[PDB]
Amino acid sequence: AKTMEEASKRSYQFWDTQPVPKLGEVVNTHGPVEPDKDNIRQEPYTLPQGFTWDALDLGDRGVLKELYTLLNENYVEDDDNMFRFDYSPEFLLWALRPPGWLPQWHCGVRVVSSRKLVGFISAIPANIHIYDTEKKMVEINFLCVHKKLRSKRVAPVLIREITRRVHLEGIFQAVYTAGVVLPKPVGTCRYWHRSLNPRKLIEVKFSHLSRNMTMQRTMKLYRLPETPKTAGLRPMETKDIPVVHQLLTRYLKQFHLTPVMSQEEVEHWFYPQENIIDTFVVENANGEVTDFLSFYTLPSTIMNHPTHKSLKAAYSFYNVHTQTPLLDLMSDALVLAKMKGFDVFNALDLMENKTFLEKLKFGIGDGNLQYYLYNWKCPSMGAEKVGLVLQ
Amino acid sequence: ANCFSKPR
Ligand SMILES: CC(C)(COP(=O)(O)OP(=O)(O)OC[C@H]1O[C@@H](n2cnc3c(N)ncnc32)[C@H](O)[C@@H]1OP(=O)(O)O)[C@@H](O)C(=O)NCCC(=O)NCCS
Ligand SMILES: *C(=O)CCCCCCCCCCCCC
Repeated sequence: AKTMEEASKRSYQFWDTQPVPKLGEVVNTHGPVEPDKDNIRQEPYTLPQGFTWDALDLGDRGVLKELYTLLNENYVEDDDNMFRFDYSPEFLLWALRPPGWLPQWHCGVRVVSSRKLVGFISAIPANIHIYDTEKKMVEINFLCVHKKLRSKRVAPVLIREITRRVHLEGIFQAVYTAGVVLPKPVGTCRYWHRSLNPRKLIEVKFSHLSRNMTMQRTMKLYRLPETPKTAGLRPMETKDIPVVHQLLTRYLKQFHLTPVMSQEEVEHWFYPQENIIDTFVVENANGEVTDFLSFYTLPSTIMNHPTHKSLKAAYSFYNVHTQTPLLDLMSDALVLAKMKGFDVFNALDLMENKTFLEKLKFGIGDGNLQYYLYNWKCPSMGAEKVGLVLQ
Repeated sequence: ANCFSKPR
């Protein structure tokens, strides 16, 4: 189920038992669905015979390599099974060890005999602002079951067990995303794509020539300047951590679902790391930082192709403008991505992105990213009010 | 999970 009213056909045997609003129901209230638990299941849920829980120590390079391999071979693919996410091992450290990360929230499943990693789910702590409430939550990501273990209800036990391990730490709400419709999205956002190397994109069938266009026409149309234009643009540095935190916090106040980041969290999520996260700040003639752009690195494997093996994609992160126009800022984001060797630059239609997507020659995608809250009943919102980007 | 999209 990837669209809304084909989700209406479905019954949800697992999600009907969970504290989430029903797919069809109108929500006019704001708050938890069930009470905070004052007694929590002490024992892990039972796994089918021959498998065992195992908290992964990602500080161990071999176990981290095992996690890379699990996701590299079994994680999300497109709607035609032509591309698959290729999260790098050091990207995984970035996404999975932010301030406050806990080792029991890196929840793997192993075969008892071979010790092979065949399942995974993760939680990281996050303070979330939703309408007029700030709640400490977790973000759930990287739910993955090995292809040879699918359709055996391993994913529901993974969800229940990470729920249990989060409950034990006193947290009773969570936020997550998924490309499918479930009960019940608090918001729906659409991916958009800006070709950077249109010939590679067309060759590997990521893109297609538009109506009555040719490869030569397309390459010209998508050409970009070779250097950015915005005055004072430079990579973010340690000295920028306070102003970037200040800039982000105040800009996010206009949306209805946002992170509430500490300054330590701002450092983690934005301080540039090569091939993971790029952040560029605008420092004006006064020495003041007034804007910043950021995008993270998420390549994908190209399946079944003899010469092209990988597609290097950039994902728009958080972009704050207070004196540079957002159109100009994102234009330079495209140029920096091109320079850094990306083949495509992706962005969702959330926050104010719809004001530059069409004008910068983004093409609308076939994928929706649905946003979800666990144990929090509230009215849904349009994508322009979503102010939260996950990995 | 994040989701993989491509131009429609
Ligand atoms: C997603 C994945 C973990 C499902 O594994 P599975 O154990 O074979 O699925 P099962 O048949 O056992 O049961 C699926 C249950 O978990 C739910 N579920 C499926 N995908 C989910 C997701 N990304 N997030 C949260 N819940 C999900 C399903 O809605 C279903 O519950 P339901 O009865 O209400 O429909 C597995 O297919 C996988 O690793 N896919 C590639 C990675 C990925 O996450 N892709 C996105 C899927 S939306
Ligand atoms: C992408 O991989 C997202 C997968 C989300 C799975 C469902 C998570 C539901 C929330 C569980 C934690 C609840 C904590 C109180």
